[PDB]
Amino acid sequence: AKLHDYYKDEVVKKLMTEFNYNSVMQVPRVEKITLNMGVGEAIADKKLLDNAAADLAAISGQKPLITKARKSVAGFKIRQGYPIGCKVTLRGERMWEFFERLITIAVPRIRDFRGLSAKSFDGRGNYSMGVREQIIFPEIDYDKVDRVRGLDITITTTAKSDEEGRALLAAFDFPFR
Amino acid sequence: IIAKISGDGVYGRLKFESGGHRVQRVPATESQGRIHTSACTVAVMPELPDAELPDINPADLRIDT
Amino acid sequence: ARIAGINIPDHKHAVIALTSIYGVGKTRSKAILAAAGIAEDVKISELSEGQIDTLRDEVAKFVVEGDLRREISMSIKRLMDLGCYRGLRHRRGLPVRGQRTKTNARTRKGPRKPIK
Amino acid sequence: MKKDIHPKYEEITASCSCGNVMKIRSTVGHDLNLDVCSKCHPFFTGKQRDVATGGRVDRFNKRFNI
Amino acid sequence: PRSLKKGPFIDLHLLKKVEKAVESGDKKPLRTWSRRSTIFPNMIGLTIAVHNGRQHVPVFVTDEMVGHKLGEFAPTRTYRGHA
Amino acid sequence: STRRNLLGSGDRSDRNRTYNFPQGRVTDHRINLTLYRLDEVMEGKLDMLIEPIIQEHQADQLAA
RNA sequence: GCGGGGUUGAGCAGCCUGGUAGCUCGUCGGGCUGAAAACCCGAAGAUCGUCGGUUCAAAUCCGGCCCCCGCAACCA
RNA sequence: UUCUUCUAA
RNA sequence: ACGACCAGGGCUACACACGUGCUACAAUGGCGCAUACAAAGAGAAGCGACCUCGCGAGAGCAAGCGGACCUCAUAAAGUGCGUCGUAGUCCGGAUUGGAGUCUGCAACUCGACUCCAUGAAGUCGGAAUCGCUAGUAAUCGUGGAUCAGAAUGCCACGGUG
RNA sequence: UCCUCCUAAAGAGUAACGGAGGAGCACGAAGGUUGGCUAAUCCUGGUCGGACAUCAGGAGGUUAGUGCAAUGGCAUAAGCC
Ligand SMILES: [Mg+2]
Ligand SMILES: [Mg+2]
Ligand SMILES: [Mg+2]
Ligand SMILES: [Mg+2]
Ligand SMILES: [Mg+2]
Ligand SMILES: [Mg+2]
Ligand SMILES: [Mg+2]
Ligand SMILES: [Mg+2]
Ligand SMILES: [Mg+2]
Ligand SMILES: [Mg+2]
Ligand SMILES: [Mg+2]
Ligand SMILES: [Mg+2]
Ligand SMILES: [Mg+2]
Ligand SMILES: [Mg+2]
Ligand SMILES: [Mg+2]
Ligand SMILES: [Mg+2]
Ligand SMILES: [Mg+2]
Ligand SMILES: [Mg+2]
Ligand SMILES: [Mg+2]
Ligand SMILES: [Mg+2]
Ligand SMILES: [Mg+2]
Ligand SMILES: [Mg+2]
Ligand SMILES: [Zn+2]
Repeated sequence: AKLHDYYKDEVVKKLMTEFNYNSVMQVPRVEKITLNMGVGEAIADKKLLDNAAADLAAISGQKPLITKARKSVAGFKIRQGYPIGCKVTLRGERMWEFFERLITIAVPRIRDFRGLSAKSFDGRGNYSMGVREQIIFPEIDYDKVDRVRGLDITITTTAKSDEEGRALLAAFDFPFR
Repeated sequence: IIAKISGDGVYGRLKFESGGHRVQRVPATESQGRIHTSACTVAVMPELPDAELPDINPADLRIDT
Repeated sequence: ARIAGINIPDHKHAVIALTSIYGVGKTRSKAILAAAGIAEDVKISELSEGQIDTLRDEVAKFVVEGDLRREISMSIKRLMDLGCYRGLRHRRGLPVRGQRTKTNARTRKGPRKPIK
Repeated sequence: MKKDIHPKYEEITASCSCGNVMKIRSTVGHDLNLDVCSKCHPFFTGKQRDVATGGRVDRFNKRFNI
Repeated sequence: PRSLKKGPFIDLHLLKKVEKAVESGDKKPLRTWSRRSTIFPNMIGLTIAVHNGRQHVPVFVTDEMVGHKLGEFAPTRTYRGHA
Repeated sequence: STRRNLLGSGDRSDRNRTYNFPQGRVTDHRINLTLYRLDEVMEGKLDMLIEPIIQEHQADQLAA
């Protein structure tokens, strides 16, 4: 929990300065980092889902909730109840230890990296991004895998506005612009 | 071959193509190299409209029971 | 094992395994290894990290995988927005250098497109 | 958390080519020796280089001299 | 491409129209049959017309055209499609 | 009975044009028009070559 | 009024308890031949009659319809 | 063992 | 004017079909170094050494030769050694982006070559069809005519066979 | 033959060859209980992702759901684990 220690000594004083918050509880804190691998081609067999689950249990140190389809859609030939994608919700101690490894290691290991975006905060501060290949993490051995996976990182924070999440991530040197 | 040619002024430009059209050519189907006199016959006819629905009118009738 | 963004193979010789980088062939690969001191017939396996980290600065002098795809695409889209002859040859789908297009311009025109 | 379902999670060493020994927690296990990190990635130096917009007259007069 | 030891090629009768265009201040179309002329940096902003066998087509000379010759911007085969 | 008059027959006797491919001409027996340009006609453009028929067809009607 | 049918250009299978389109011929491109047949070779084609509806999904299920094929329209 | 045809100067 | 002069353009287009070709799909091979053996031709507005520069196409300077004299010109397959180890590969080279050189008033439409990069199809080809009886088929390089420049065509020549 | 609505005239009933649709089953859990949960749809952002899988908020307030026709029900849920 290095960045949470880094949150409570430099990020709070920085955000109270530039926004003039009344209370110290009004500062945006991040809440959860959700790691989805929606693998819709796992209707073929179990092994494109249960192995892609274990490729995310290596990235985030948790066994994923292999979720199922909410309704049934017929353009995709799935029915209500097919397992179609696995997610991991990271909170507290293993959220920041992932969020340390993400902004330090996994982000500069992207092939042809030129920076993230700043139009990707879902209107209410929750920064939602996505990575193209699962091997930007050192968790995934490059040799032992076979399929180009991909997950999307979703940071949820209690910013009421949209810039207040844009400023919270810039306190942790997050690669925007 | 019968082709409908839809454009502006087609009959004003192609009404002078009626009749025969003689050719004198050393053909492709002739193997002794001699030259034959053939013909075709083009008949350009305009697009007259359709007859449409002749709807019997129950005053032009005389109904005998 | 990893050079300049991509994952170079580990069993090939060094002037052959470096060719996977988008931006070196064989002559520039012999010039990458000309200043790293590496004998050109060693494998990527059984190298040194002190050699591989030295090797990346050799590759960092030249324009490679991500940075080369962007200067090429800017140069092709330079011709598009000009609308020159070379730009029209790119945006039609035909060969640019003035080759034959009557018979066998197949590499630009793809497979055969019969008359419908 | 649960007692079995999660993989082995261990504090490890993540060194880089700028010499930065950095101790993260991870499921890799072994001594990790990275290649580029957040300190030595050219997001702050080279991104003003790589666009290559360029000028056309300054190239043209460079070829010769009138 | 031409040698660099010779310098870029432009015609005199085009050069005695570009300098005429820079001096007397005109947006007039300078129609010129020289398709083989390398564009010079003083030609930028000159509406000049380049022959294409039949007619003239106005080439508004942008800065992005200085390396290239005038005949690249006046295409001679008019092709549309076979069907 | 309006295309029967237009065709007439199919023999070599009731013609209007000829096309002598050895000496390459297109006559037109309505007027004379024995012009030696056939590769302009057979491949394509008779656009200014229906036009002399229309003048004498206009001469059938302005001289009325 | 009650049955059965509508499936590439045409003559037709199959629709099976709904997830997916077959044939003969015609057609296209080569081959053979002095040339056209015949034959050989490579090919492609469907919005499953129409408009609604029910299901995640309709050529298929249900309802109505436009033609078409039969049958019955009788005792006075 | 099958194996047709070649219009009109 | 269907004559004549000129400038730019076209014969170099591209949904496609065929003919003749070259380069391939590799291990009887690809690349790297070394090393051996030809024949027949050409050349004065031409052939152009040697030498220095350039990664290379080539550039500077300048002998020599109307030529069994000098030049173009190093023949290559081969042989020896090393590597590749059956993968679209150290096979293949198309294509494309830069960066050039030379010839030429002029290489945009359209020249050849070089350098760096990119590294499509192709894993021996359906029906069918072609050539060849001995220094032949096969495969390898060389030369010439045409030509300012521009061959994978053509006409020649030898090597293994 | 049975079920639902209307005709049925505000209790029950009520006819026609009146107007509309269904049933001749299913389920060892789709029953019992306890513990918990809250739907459709749409906007925004997000790897391959496409009008539509999954993910993240937000709008919304039951337009969702009930093994099935229709009606009356249903949040304490009779709906969902
Ligand atoms: Mg490469
Ligand atoms: Mg035939
Ligand atoms: Mg269907
Ligand atoms: Mg017959
Ligand atoms: Mg001329
Ligand atoms: Mg020609
Ligand atoms: Mg072919
Ligand atoms: Mg070898
Ligand atoms: Mg090679
Ligand atoms: Mg010569
Ligand atoms: Mg040298
Ligand atoms: Mg050898
Ligand atoms: Mg192979
Ligand atoms: Mg190359
Ligand atoms: Mg292939
Ligand atoms: Mg013989
Ligand atoms: Mg020559
Ligand atoms: Mg009542
Ligand atoms: Mg009552
Ligand atoms: Mg129930
Ligand atoms: Mg309860
Ligand atoms: Mg219950
Ligand atoms: Zn570093």
